[PDB]
Amino acid sequence: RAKAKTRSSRAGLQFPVGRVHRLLRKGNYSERVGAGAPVYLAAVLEYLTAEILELAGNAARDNKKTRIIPRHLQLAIRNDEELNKLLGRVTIAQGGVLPNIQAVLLPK
Amino acid sequence: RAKAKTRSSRAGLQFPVGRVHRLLRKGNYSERVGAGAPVYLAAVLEYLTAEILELAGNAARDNKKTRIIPRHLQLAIRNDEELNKLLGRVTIAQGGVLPNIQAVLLPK
Amino acid sequence: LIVEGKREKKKVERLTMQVSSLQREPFTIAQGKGQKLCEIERIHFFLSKKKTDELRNLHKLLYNRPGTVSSLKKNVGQFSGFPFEKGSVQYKKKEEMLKKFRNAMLKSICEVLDLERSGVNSELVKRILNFLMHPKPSGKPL
Amino acid sequence: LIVEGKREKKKVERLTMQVSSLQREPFTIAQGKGQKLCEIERIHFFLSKKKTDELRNLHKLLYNRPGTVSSLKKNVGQFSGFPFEKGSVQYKKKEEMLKKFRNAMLKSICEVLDLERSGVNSELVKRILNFLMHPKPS
Amino acid sequence: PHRYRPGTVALREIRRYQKSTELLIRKLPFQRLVREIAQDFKTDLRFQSAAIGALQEASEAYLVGLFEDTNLCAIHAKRVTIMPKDIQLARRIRGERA
Amino acid sequence: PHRYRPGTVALREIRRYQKSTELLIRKLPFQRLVREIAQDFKTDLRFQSAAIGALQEASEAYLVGLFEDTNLCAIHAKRVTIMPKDIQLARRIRGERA
Amino acid sequence: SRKESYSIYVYKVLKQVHPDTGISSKAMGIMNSFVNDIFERIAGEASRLAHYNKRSTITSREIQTAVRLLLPGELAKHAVSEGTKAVTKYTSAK
Amino acid sequence: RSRKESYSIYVYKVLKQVHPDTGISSKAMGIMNSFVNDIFERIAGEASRLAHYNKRSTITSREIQTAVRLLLPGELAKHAVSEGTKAVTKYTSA
Amino acid sequence: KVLRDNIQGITKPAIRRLARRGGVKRISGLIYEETRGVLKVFLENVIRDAVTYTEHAKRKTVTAMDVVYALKRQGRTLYGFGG
Amino acid sequence: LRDNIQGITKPAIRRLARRGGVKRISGLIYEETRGVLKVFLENVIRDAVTYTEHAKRKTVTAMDVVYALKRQGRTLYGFGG
DNA sequence: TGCCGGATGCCATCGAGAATCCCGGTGCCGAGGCCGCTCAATTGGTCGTAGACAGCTCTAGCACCGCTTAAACGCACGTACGCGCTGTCCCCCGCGTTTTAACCGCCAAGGGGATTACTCCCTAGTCTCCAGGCACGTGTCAGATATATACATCCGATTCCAGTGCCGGTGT
DNA sequence: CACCGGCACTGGAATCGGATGTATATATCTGACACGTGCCTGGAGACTAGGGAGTAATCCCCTTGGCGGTTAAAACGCGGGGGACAGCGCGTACGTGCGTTTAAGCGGTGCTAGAGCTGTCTACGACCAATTGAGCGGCCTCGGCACCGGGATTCTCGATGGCATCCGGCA
Repeated sequence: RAKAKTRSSRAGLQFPVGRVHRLLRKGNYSERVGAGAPVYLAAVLEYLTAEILELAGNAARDNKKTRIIPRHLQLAIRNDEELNKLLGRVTIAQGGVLPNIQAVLLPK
Repeated sequence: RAKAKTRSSRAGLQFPVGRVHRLLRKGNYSERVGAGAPVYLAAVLEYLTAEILELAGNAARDNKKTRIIPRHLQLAIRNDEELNKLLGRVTIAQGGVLPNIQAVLLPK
Repeated sequence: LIVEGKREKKKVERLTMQVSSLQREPFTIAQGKGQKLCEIERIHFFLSKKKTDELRNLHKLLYNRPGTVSSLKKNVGQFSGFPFEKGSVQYKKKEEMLKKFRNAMLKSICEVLDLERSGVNSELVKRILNFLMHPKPSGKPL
Repeated sequence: LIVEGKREKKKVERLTMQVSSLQREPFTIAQGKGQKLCEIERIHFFLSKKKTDELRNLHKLLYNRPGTVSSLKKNVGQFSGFPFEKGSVQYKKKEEMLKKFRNAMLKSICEVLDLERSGVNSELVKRILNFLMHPKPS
Repeated sequence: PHRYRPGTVALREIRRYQKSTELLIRKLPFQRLVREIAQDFKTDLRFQSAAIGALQEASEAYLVGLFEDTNLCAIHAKRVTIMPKDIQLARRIRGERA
Repeated sequence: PHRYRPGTVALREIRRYQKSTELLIRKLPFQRLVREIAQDFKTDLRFQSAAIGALQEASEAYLVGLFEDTNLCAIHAKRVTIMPKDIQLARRIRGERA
Repeated sequence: SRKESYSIYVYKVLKQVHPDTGISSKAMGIMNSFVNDIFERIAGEASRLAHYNKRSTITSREIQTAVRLLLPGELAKHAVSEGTKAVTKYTSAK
Repeated sequence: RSRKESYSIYVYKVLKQVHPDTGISSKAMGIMNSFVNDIFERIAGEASRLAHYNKRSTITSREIQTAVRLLLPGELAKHAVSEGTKAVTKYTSA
Repeated sequence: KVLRDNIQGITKPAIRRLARRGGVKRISGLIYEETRGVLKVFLENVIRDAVTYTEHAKRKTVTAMDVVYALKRQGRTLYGFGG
Repeated sequence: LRDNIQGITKPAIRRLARRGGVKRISGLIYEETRGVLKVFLENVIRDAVTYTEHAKRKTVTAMDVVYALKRQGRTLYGFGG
């Protein structure tokens, strides 16, 4: 027998292809599932996660912090147009609110 | 081989039990379907259709007409609280709008 | 679990934003226990000869609202006194509004009402306030 | 189907309602091509002897604004004429405001400005309007 | 010599158009607009008549709803005339913009 | 005695509470309210702590969003104070009312 | 080349309630959409509930819960009564 | 005693690649786990619909590619689609 | 052929009629451009979704089914066109 | 348990408003806020109780709560699921 | 009797006091690495079917052309509604003191969740087969259309006066 | 200039009154629908065979009370200023109507592009059996962050001195 090589390693990905394939098979989405779908889904999920984490890390660095807390995720999500559109109806626990005040309420 | 009786006649309904069963089994909803699900679903659908048709027919009678047109359906749906809540995000072609004018616009 | 009869049908409630407008005009003041300032020939004569600003100040004193220049003379002439008595919350509230008027404006109001322009602020206030309860024809020939 | 480089990042625009405009102490006197009404001794003398109501009507004519009784005499005395010329939209708009004044108020304004109280409404209007372009010591 | 009071014909038109059910936009200009918009995404596209009908119906319903919400917002501010600020506020609150 | 003009402390509290992320409603009264409400649908029910936590987070987020929309409505009408009419208008436009 | 619809069944119900009332062709296009639309909503909700509790079958209990989740207060009460009576009749009068 | 299933490690692996010296908290991973699941059901559900939509039986990369373009906004769709195409091409060649 | 300047096909009286159905009395002069922009955005979204749907099916004609399906995907269900 | 809606004190509503950017608050807001919160809680709790009824359980888990919130289009993160 | 007078009512700029940052010191619990294993992922071989590809047939979407006629387009006018200014008073904000119960740190008990074992009804998979539902053709009646008519508002004449320039005229 | 009269028009509200929009009553006319008929393929009936879940034990978490002890938050007055609300006046920008322009809808005639159908293979994913190492539960360790306090910097805001238009006298 040949030495085992994970499909994630074959596709150059970090997310597990086999786990996604099993979930698609057992999720009652369709009776037959193609060979290439798990690779595509894993790549898309990895790209989205990396894109969110980059902004979260930038926000955390801007606040003189090392570890990421949900407030940083909320700031990163609410400060990007595309991610805000994607997550319009999503509530993040312990996320807070973007600092904003109407200009009329400001003193003269 | 006895003479056949339709399951709708057995349950005393008008909607097709067999067709609903076939749609459920071919609809990719679950691996197996129980025996009593189509009867329940057909009964619920028949009750809802009967309620809507009764309201529309009452409206059409009120409008001094014999046949039912989409305007009558729109009036019947929009003038009932439960039906309006159920069909809040539904557009009916050739339905028009409910006659409603704000009080401020009306002249003294 | 099984219920009898039809369901109860309910109506939909639509939001309406109340106007709180029109519903008649409150500019006209309530008829008091005295003679109209237009029937007292001498007060009607002084009212005909006085400037718009005395009339604005008098309409503000009588009806608490700014009067339109055309209505202003009619609205003051149709005043028949106040409907309230000495010591009422309305009497006290008018007495303070009189104490808050400049001495020259009290002397101008006395001259509209055929009241004497002489004496202390507190007496001009008392003499105007007694006259605005019961506007009496002063009997003095024009 | 393969895109090169990174992805452009846009900024979210938030709807902000109009804050309007307000002024607290403008203290504005647009200086015209003429002498101040306070330097013309005779107009300063008439301005010192006139009632508050003539001064209110004149401040409404000059600055289109109701004047506070204390400021009213200072604000009229510091008027140096209008900065606009004969035939301007501002000249026409003042001429109409003069035509809309009662003949007695035009005669009172003439007496503040050392202008003659005689003649027709249209002449009192013309004589005041020429004087408010170039306030000349008479 | 006989002129109708301003606002009266507006109310007559309101009562007339709150009862009818037909479309209120000319068909050919809407077809041209739809084809022009679609020509950007893909060239040489054909449309069925029912597709254009459905698009017109959905668009008219959406515009009517937006105008009703705008009327409510404009009435809120003690006015009877609708202005673009009301449209912007209605779209912002509905969730169609940020 | 030092005294502040009306308005400064409100802005200070706005800045303070727009920066932190802790819950603003005390836990025990909210727990009692949730249990009383859930009594009607079924008796002798039992609640895990995480369920009450999730309900509290959802309620706080919903109220904050509603108050933001109400503030927008009130500012649109040339005012600075919020009134029940603003809440009614916001709930009508958002679609939570008929 | 065979197309199915709820044409005959909607007509059958209409004659039961209003003996002397007709219907137009366009009104039926709406009724077909309404019956289908409710079908996906109930089936979709009930399909999840089976996967929800690690179950493989859809029974009348799943439909009963799915109806209660989707319909408003008074509508859900009567719809359940209609379903319960029909199921009993089918089981008994087999 | 059952084994639990989550994406905790892979989010950590991605984080190290982009920010080598940035840590993450336990509460933060709770949000990230839900986000990955939420996107998974949205894309798969849309792709599942399309198969029954055109009378097809299998879900292949074309269904996932179209489902991505329908869900993601403008600029996200362009880059995500390119990312998937690169992965499939590398997998096929190997 | 190339189509250009068709957003002006939505005439001012048509916008007036659509507004009058909504129960408005007075319309300011700046409404029309804003309404045209909003309509353009909405049509752009729906048509993009419909074009994607018809592209996946390898067809060259946009069917009514694609339009109703896109409208359902956007949260605005339409009745009376087969779905 | 009776009269528990009074537990949502006036300062709590004031703080919640301050988080949203409100500068001045009327005197009749609190009753309306209590009514709105009660209605929202009633809907969510009813859905969660139905969900936990279907499973033949007696303790409401947070999973039912987050799934109800998802049903009403209010997806919540960070609480499992 | 009329000035006199100050004499409150009206603009300035502290520095106090409070609020808000910034940095050094200490602890602790949650985040970050190791270990074993066992179960989920990988590898190799079969096979039967879903999907790609190659024609044919028509349906209908596109394209061009008069025409007629209703809707769109300018243009003028005037009147109402939007908008700004001013005054008031009453309602909500800021602060100190007294209650009040939420929060926190343990004890305990039992209901109810979570996990195996058996089995037994309950539903999928096949063969017939026949009858309910779907396409095709039709004719007649309910709705659309056309006038003729009586009823319901709607707006601006009338008038009318009560008010009013200005004009014109006069001993001072 | 000043002073009066009469020769001038002048616009609020109650009262008829035509003009126009609209619902009602017959009289024709047509095409859409409710019905009838032939046919065909999908639901019914009768079976078999295998497993999904209902019931029964069994065990241990974790939910609910229960009890004290602080101490920060909530409730209650009490001034007092500023913001909501009403009233008024002004200006210009839309509503209404009329005359001139134009293209929308209708009917008609052709053309061919591709949507849908059928038939033929064939490569691919479900299925099964045998391995094996990847990730998860468990455990241990240390430093990033939460306080905690001492200074250090900044942001309002009610005191100084000022500036002329009242009020009641008094010689």
